[PDB]
Amino acid sequence: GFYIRALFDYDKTKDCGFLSQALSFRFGDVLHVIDAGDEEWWQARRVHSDSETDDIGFIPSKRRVERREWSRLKWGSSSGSQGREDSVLSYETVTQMEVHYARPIIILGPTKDRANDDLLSEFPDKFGSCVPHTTRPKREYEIDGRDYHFVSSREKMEKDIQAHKFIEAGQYNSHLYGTSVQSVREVAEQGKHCILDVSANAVRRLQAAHLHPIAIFIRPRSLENVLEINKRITEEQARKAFDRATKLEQEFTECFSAIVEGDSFEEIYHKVKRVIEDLSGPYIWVPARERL
Repeated sequence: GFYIRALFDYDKTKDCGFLSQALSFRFGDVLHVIDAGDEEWWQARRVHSDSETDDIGFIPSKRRVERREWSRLKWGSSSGSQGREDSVLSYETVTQMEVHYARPIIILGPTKDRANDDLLSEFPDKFGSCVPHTTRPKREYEIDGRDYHFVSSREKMEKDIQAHKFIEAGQYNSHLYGTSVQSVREVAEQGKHCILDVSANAVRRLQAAHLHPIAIFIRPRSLENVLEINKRITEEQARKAFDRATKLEQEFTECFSAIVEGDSFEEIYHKVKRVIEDLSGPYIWVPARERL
């Protein structure tokens, strides 16, 4: 057969009370498909972190998932311009491969900064940050190659950016800053997980660089849940956080390695550590070339 990764949560029994041989699964689960000859239902079994064998069941095909989703909502204030392109996430084919580097880490969503700081502080021999580049002139107290890799020519960095040498870059106070593929690779090859403070946009570039990251989205269940996990912010900025999170999930779900939820930061932190443990390797699942 072959392997696919679920990009949505599925549980028919919980949803409508219908009992059947349909398998239930959650976002991120790797599924071993044994027979996908039928266009509507495929035979499969969930791949555990130990025992792949457990219960052969059936999962809805990509076709079936798409048909169901399109069947939902949609003149409603039509300006006459095209709307956002219809995109239905179902599954992604994947394959197992062995890696000899520590996977970089990208935590996203509310409290990601605290999670980053705590991992860096709690496990200094396992996690570290990479050295960023900047065109800003080096200050008296700064050290080239430690605080930043100071680039004398802004022209060169702009060229390097266009050449996609940075997984992420930007401008601040009229100067350029960026996290280079090479800086991340240096940390990764030394066997340390590189804690990255970048957007989900960086996942594709890291994948292209053969530095598959563990991208973890901390998903708030509601506005109130945000206040439960981050009780150091005003309810006003909590609204923003929740909306920013909703928009992040809408646009980058396919890039996430996992999604974690909790009633407290302590629960989230615990789950983050477990996800990293589960996906660190040596054997990991990456996108395959097979197409459904």
